[PDB]
Amino acid sequence: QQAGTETEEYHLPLTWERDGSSVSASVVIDSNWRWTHSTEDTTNCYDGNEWDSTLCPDADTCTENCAIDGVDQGTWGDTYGITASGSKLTLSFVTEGEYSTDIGSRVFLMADDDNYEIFNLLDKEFSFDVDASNLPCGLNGALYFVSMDEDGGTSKYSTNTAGAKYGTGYCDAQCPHDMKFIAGKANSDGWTPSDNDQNAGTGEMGACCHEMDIWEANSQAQSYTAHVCSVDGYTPCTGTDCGDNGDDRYKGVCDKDGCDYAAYRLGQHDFYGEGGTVDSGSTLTVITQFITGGGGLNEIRRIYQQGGQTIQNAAVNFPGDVDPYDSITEDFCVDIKRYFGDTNDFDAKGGMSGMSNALKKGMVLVMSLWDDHYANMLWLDATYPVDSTEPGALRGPCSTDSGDPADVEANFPGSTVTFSNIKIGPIQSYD
Ligand SMILES: OC[C@H]1O[C@@H](S[C@H]2[C@H](O)[C@@H](O)[C@H](O)O[C@@H]2CO)[C@H](O)[C@@H](O)[C@@H]1O
Ligand SMILES: [Ca+2]
Repeated sequence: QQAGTETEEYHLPLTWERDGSSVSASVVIDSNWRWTHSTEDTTNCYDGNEWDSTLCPDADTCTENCAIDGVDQGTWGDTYGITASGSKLTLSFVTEGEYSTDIGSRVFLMADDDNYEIFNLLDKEFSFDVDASNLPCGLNGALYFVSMDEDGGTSKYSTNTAGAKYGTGYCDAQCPHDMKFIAGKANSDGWTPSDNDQNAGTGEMGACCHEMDIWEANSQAQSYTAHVCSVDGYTPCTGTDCGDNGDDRYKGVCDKDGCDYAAYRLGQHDFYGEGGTVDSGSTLTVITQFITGGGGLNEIRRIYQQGGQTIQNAAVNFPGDVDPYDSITEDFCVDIKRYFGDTNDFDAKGGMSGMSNALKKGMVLVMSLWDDHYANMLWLDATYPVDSTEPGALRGPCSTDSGDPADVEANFPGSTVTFSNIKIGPIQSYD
């Protein structure tokens, strides 16, 4: 995409801590949330769930004709419901303005005006605080890393002159088709409006890359998940390479399921939740350690703190069936997927060693708040598939009838998440 010139871009300031030093940085909104308009007029190129066919009769013409504009200081709050102070960021769910309603948001951490911060997680400990108390069933306040390009794609894709400054270049291990710009071009060819999301659709291409989920959660359930792909960084896909949901799920370039560590799914139902060992009614500290040895990454450990108290990760609780693993390791991934009867695409795509190489190349930090128009967040917090009760189907305490976006957007529009005190540094000991 080209950048529009109606509104100077403002990145929302955010402080964090890197290797013992305070860093005065900022966040940027993902290009998918921006005003996309004619290069010569205020006419929208994209509105609602469809492109304007006069501006966008084909992808190349759309790319020539359309531009993504800036988000000014006031618009963060008034349109997207996003605020920051010090090292604290709050994202909102439903925000209604004079003219429009926004649902959720996705932001990236910047290094400077034109480049994302690049995290090299190997042999490091990454921590933050989160308040998930205002996230019901069907919501996800997420913090994660993806193998996006540092510059958002400007060096790779000459038609992307907007770049990381405008939040371009999102990819993840879902190979999403809902991206409006992929590979520097409008993804307008083959566009189909969503069945149930008035603001979204899908185009022919998807945007794939490795993904390390630190925190996918609401007040009822939480997980952390490693997803490896067989492709090198940001990779557009078409056709079966995208591994689309349904029949193609295991045929593409990325591992959609990932190797997940989700305490409730692992038989530890009282560990996290309202009044749990880790009480989701109160802010908590989430600590993640990327342990390496001669084989590269070999373990992803989790520690919590709450109220000053260290709380070790809850171990797998299927006595006699699965060993009491308490972290992501290769053996865990293999054994748990056998017990759950899940296809091990994680290993097919390179396993822990592939994941290690992905982390070595660096990742971009993402924070988001969303509902799930495909699967109602049931994979996170309910039973999924809804018609199974085999081990691994149960994910959390929420109903199989929960999480429809038309329910949650109407019944809990005021949902929010707050992330704070983001930090990276050497691996610490917790006794
Ligand atoms: O929908 C986004 C979510 O997908 C999961 S994979 C998920 C599948 O939806 C389900 O078919 C499979 O059987 O269970 C898993 C849940 O672990 C992905 O892991 C996650 O990181 C992503 O945000
Ligand atoms: Ca210490």
